[PDB]
Amino acid sequence: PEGGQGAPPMYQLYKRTFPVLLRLACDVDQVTRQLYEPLVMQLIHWFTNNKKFESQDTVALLEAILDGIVDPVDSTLRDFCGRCIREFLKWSIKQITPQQQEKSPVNTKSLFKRLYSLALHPNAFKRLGASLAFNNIYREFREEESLVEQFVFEALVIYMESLALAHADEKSLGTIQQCCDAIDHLCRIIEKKHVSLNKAKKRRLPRGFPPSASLCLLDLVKWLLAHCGRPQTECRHKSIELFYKFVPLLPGNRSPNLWLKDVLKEEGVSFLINTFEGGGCGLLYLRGPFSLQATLCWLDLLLAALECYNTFIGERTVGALQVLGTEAQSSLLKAVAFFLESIAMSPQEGERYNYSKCTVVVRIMEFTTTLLNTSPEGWKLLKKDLCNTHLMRVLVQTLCEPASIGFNIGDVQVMAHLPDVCVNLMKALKMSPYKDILETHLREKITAQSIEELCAVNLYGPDAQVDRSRLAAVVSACKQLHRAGLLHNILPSQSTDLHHSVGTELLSLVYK
Amino acid sequence: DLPDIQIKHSSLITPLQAVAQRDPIIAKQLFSSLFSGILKEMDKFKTLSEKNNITQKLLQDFNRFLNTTFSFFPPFVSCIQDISCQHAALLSLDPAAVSAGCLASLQQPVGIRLLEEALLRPPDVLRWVELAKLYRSIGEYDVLRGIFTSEIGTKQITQSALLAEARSDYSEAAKQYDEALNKQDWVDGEPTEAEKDFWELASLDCYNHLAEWKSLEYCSTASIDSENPPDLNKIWSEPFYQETYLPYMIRSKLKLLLQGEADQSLLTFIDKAMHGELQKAILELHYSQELSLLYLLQDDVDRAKYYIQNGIQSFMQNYSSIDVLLHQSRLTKLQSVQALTEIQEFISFISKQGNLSSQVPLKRLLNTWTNRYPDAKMDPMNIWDDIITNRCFFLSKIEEKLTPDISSLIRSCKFSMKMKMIDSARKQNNFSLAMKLLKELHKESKTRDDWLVSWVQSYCRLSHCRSRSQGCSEQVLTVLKTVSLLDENNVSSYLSKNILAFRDQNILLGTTYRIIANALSSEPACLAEIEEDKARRILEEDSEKVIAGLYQRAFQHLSEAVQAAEEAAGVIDAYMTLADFCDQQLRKEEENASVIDSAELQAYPALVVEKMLKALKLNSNEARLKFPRLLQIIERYPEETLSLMTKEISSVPCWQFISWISHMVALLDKDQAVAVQHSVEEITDNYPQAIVYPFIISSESYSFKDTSTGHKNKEFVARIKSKLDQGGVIQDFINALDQLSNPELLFKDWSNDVRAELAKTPVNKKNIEKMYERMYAALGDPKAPGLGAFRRKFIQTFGKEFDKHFGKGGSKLLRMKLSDFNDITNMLLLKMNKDSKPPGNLKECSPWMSDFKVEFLRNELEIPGQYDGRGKPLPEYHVRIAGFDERVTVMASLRRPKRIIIRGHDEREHPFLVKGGEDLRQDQRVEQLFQVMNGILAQDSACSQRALQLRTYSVVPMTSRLGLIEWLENTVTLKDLLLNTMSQEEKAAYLSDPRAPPCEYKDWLTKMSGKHDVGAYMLMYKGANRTETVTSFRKRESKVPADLLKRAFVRMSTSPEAFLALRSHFASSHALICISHWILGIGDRHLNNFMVAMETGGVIGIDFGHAFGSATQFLPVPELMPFRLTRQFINLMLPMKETGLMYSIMVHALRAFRSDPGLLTNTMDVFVKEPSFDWYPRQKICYAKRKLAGANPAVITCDELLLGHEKAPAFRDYVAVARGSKDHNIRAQEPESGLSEETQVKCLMDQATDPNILGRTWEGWEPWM
Amino acid sequence: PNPMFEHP
Ligand SMILES: COc1ccc([C@@H](O)c2cc(-c3ncnc4cc(N5CCOCC5)ccc34)c(F)cc2Cl)nn1
Repeated sequence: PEGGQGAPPMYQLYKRTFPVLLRLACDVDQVTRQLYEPLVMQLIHWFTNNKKFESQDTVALLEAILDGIVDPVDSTLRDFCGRCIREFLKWSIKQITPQQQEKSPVNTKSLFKRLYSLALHPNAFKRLGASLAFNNIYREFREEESLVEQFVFEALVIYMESLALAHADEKSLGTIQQCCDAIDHLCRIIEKKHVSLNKAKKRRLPRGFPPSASLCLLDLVKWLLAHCGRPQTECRHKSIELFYKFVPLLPGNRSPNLWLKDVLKEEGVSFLINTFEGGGCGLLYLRGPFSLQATLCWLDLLLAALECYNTFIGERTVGALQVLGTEAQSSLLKAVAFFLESIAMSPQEGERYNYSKCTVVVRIMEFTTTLLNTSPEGWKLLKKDLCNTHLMRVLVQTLCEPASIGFNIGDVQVMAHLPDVCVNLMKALKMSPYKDILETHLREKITAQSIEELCAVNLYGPDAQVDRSRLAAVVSACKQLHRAGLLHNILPSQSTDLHHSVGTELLSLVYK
Repeated sequence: DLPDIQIKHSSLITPLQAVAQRDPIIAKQLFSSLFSGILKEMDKFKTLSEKNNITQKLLQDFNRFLNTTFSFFPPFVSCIQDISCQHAALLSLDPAAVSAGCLASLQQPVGIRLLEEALLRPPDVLRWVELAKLYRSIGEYDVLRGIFTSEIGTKQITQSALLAEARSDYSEAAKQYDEALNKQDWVDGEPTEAEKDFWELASLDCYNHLAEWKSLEYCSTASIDSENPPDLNKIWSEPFYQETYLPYMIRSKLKLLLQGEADQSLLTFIDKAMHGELQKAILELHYSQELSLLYLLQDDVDRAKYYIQNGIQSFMQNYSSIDVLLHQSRLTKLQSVQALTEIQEFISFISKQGNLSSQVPLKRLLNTWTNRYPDAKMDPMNIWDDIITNRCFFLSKIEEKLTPDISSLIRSCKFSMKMKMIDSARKQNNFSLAMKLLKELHKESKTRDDWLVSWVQSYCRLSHCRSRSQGCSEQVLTVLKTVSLLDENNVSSYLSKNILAFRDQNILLGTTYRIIANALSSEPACLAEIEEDKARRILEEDSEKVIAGLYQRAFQHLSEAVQAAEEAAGVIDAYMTLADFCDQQLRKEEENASVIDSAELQAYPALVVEKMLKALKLNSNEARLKFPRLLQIIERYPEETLSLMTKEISSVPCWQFISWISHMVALLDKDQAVAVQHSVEEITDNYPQAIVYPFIISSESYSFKDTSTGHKNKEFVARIKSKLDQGGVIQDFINALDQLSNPELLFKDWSNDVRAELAKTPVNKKNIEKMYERMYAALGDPKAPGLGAFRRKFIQTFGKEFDKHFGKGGSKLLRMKLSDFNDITNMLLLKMNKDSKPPGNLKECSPWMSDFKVEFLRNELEIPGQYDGRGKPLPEYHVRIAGFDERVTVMASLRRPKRIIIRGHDEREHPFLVKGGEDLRQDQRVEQLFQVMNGILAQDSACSQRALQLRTYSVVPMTSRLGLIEWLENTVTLKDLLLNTMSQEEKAAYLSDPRAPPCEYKDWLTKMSGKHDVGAYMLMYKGANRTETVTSFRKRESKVPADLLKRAFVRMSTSPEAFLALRSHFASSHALICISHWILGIGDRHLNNFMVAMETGGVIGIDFGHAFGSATQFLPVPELMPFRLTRQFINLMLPMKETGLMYSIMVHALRAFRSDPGLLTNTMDVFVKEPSFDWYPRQKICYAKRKLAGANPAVITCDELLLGHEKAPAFRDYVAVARGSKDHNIRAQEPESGLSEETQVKCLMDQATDPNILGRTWEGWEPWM
Repeated sequence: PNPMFEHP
């Protein structure tokens, strides 16, 4: 048949045949798969051809695949269609001539714009599909250079923004893993590309950047410096990792220490507070458990600030004294103390608040251990700002009976890391100039006579509620003390006998 | 590596047959296709005689097939029937056999298709009766109106009985059917045997719906024989008896045994029917459930087990073979599943010995049964009766085999189930059955207290339901028998503590009083005339004080109900039944003047507002539709009870008013603009995109007064203005959207303006100076647009071209003041078109969209046409403007709009339509009126079963003389669909032949009137008489092909049932838009103002330029038709006509519209509050009210024709043609007003289809097609 | 005869 009428335009049949072909290529059955996975692959081969390029049928196939990736429940479709996209790119750059991939919708740039539009989207599945597509095409367009410089920078920042959107999406929907692995794939590409070609060209301008025509690499790290205090947890985390793996591989190979020193000396010290407090610097009802999203959002900002240059002081970049001296005038310690004030206090969102309340206290404890395990010692800037009594009551209530400050027993991974941070904090305080407060605090509720009183007359039987739960918690706390090296400092023996009197009595109790 | 298309036939034939040997549906399609292809091929050779022999043999074979089958395999029967449909030599198959076959296999659509194709190509009364039988089995009483006319040689009583069946009024239907069967004289002729069989079958159906098992049994067995008829083998003889009486005989006798009858006659028949092998197969294949219950009666549990499992197998095998798009066959197949499984559950429960020893299993069973019911309003009462009777029999059995309060425990469950059935029957309008069921249940009602109150409440609401149909002087009687027992004590510890029952008692009492009072208001004393012990009841002076006291007690009970509810959706009904009642009183007193009436109704206006706002606080749509009434109740009571509504509106969800924004922002210039300010202000910040454009049009003209407190009135508007536009993105978006509209059109705009100011008379002050700014600013000095906005690439050429005359225009024409010479203006406008280059042809005609390319957080545009009202907007998912297409195409009109197609952030593509020359506020108000309609349309039960809904597009006015309209996807104009349905030859004949109607009509007008142009109509009306115009029209329309729509629907249908679905949906939608476009009188329904959705077959109305009656009031040639019901539309419905489906749809829609005319009337008040550019507004609303309270359509047409074309050269002929002939048209033989819905639709379609009218209309209207 | 007669 002729081009005019003998060639029947089968666009409509394709629109309804391609999706079922994809669905059938990957469903369950073996024989069906061996029949249809190839058929789909060589369909993609045929439709991505200089003969069939820039044809309505190719557009229909591509739209079918993209609807395949960004979809509800069916899991196998998503990855099979990701493989389909990979084959599509491979054979749409292989069979094509480069000067024809200019305006056709099959163009790689147009496909990437579609991917980006998928990324920035208020649906979790569309973002997951964009991440899967990149996760499948990453091996391409990197073995083909001359376009990495154009939009790798554009893609990375907006995948970061996609991850920032994923922050509020849902609890580990499966899109955080894919988006993080996508930006991971993009990391080891950018970390091998303008090593020797870091030239300020007019590369494709990424979203969120100030308009410019020369954006080689420094704008990216500067943007990181600007807004890595964001309340988007995994986004902020990946951003600070990108900062620390991107401040090298620069002209001069300069150290992050001198980078941050130069930034402070050139833009003022408060640069590292506004960027590290954002909108969190600028609240009584939070004492009671409030369903208001604003409370959770401010908790989020508090945690973002609390972790942002916590990583920077756990590193040797800048010490706490520089960033907490009489130059920032921040709400950092004020907010920390206000938080520590009344954390100890519908249920469905009650636990929602409770978990996010409990995901920060561990961050304060690791923060304090960071402070106490750095060369710039000196409690003067933190003598009684947070390190006062109520921090120690928080420490002792998370050391024993942590289901009092809201730590949910269900969170197995949270309450498995908790003894680690407790022991680390205590063993860092063992060298602290203010250790006696810890001693007194611990003595207040765990001590010898406390043990024997808890060592009631009956411990075995149907009284599993009280005789076998508080005692177990106390035993666990004592094990943490032993790990820290503070068993005797809180529970000393009697000077008369040589054997530890508490140990002897406890052994006798168990044996009898 | 590439697809191996070099493939065998064996690799295609072999798998095709392999599937065909596995799936009955694929086998059916394969056989149909093969058979049709072979019969098509055998046309080439094998000439007439031998091929006729072949087709005769085939027809005999198929008749054989249909008469010999006993297991009506649905794919087989349907294959036979549609193969028959596909060939003209094969159509005359066997109407009786076709009916029996496709009715016994739930394949009615293919049988309907076959019988309608056969009825095409002495009326064939047999085929018509079979078609009616098929349609009736589906429901489709709408179609059963154009079937049973007297012109198919059929008696009137069957028509009356069928329309009695249309409402679930089977008592009257059966009462007329048995009368028909026992009528001996018959002095018109003798009814045919087919019609007699129809009467008997319909009588059996009526005695089925109404559970008279004795009558059903008799009427099923009385036909075969008499004298204790021997239904032992006689039914098996006369094969007609097996599909007619056997199902009903078995059903009646079984349902009669289940309720206690000792009779051992059915069992013997079934025992001796199993001796044969054909009878056993028929009896096990099709019933398998009657057998189960019958053998459960004989306690033969094992045979019941076998038969019920066989029945489940049969259900499965029959259900999976019904084709996927044969809905309502799968529904009726599925409706038996609950009965099947409940028989199975009874067997399992009664078999296992762990049960029926204790009481917990029985209690759980009763609980599950009481929480498991067939659907109300959907499951017909045969299903309900099956479920309930089966459960009662099961409970009886369990009772008598339960030796260890259980009697009361199961009697309670039986009472509850029967009450539930009664409620369902009332909702479905089976009033006779509801009454019957209430009768034999009004003995155990009193043996408890809650039972008594529930019984009386159900009884009284049943009486209310059946009151609506009765006219008057009888409904007062029916509702009066309620108060005599609805007043029972019932406070004996029950209404005292039970709040819900107290509320229900109060609402029912108030409704009864309301009914009595409204009835007596309708007929003032006619009802009280026939009253002996009722005068005391109505009286508890004689003319109006009675009604006043009735309303008083009704209000008392209703308010009591509201306050009781206040201490969900159980309070919404009370709130609304108070608001509507009090507002009804208010409208009633509105059309009269008094003072004591005000003193007695003064409690209402505030009460209505507060209660209805409380309703709006809850998620109510039936109240949100009543919102504009809340604004006329404040404009009428602004000196009192206004701050109350401010308090109520302060706490109502923000989005609950996005629909009525244009209502609100039209009030923020008047004195009571408060009570709205909070809501509009919180909208402006909460959703700063649903308010932008309406506020832009509104603030474009407030013209405040600043007389008492104008300062704050300006302040609120100004703070909103600052609150909005979020910079300048919206404003420059609008501006760029303005500078691609043709500047020449904006130029004739100023031309018409100035020609209406100075060239008429120099008495206008400062208007010339006011307009002085604009014509320099726009299409004037080219520096001005560059200073103001993005300078278009034309205005420099304009100033270069407009310099010789524009020099004097800007120099001395500021005070030109000659006012009698405008020839220079006329020629300068004309030469503006000589060098005009209207098309942009590309998007650089506006260099802001062409280079939009969003790059900053500039408060993204968020493509208009969203915020549809209902629900929280969630602005996050609304589409944002990512860019614009490069190409724009321009639509061929004088106002020359452009349809731009803009790319959203989703990278999808959204077509739109810009016209920057018209104020589209009228198009927006018409569309929101459609929203109001298909809101109230969605409340009527009749209009909800048919799923009647208008289709509406988004009309978004940017500002005055700049609007934006949503373009719906994949819809085509009706004219194009008709044109491309034609073949090339007939397309050429219709377009390019002076015998075609387009040229014939013009030549007719010319040859009789002598005028080659417009105005030939004004003389033509005075010219050719009714006979000549009708003859010309008949001959003219006899020249276009008569089945364009039928071909179009066949070609996109690919199936028999699909064609029926598409045609019925098209007709339903079109009738709906006909009645809707008539209620608010829309003209200019030419062939392009109709879109067809090529995905669903639905019809869409377009271009409401002539919104209210203006094509008959402001046009050279007026339109005298109410809507578009032209030849193609009727021919679509052959062999029926436009008296079946379309007529019934219009009647249902009109009943829904006139059941509460207040909604539309209150909604149309924005036309007078903020009149648009295109006395004037109040008269249109008055006409809409008048043709909505019952009025002859020709009367309103003549009234509008009077108001518009008075003192015309042919005005009197206009009104003569419009009013009718009085011997040919029903519209001329009817009263002026006070007219019924059905008669109004009669007159309406009579006017719509009138060659005396259609033969003389505007040529562009395309009357012939 | 394997009748598609061509090849893409
Ligand atoms: C091939 O299509 C068509 C259709 C009609 C015509 C002329 O009647 C026509 C119609 C208008 C006009 N007016 C008002 N609302 C409209 C709404 C429209 N919608 C909204 C709903 O979705 C479908 C499109 C379309 C057109 C509309 C117009 F301004 C100019 C023309 Cl010349 N010409 N060509």
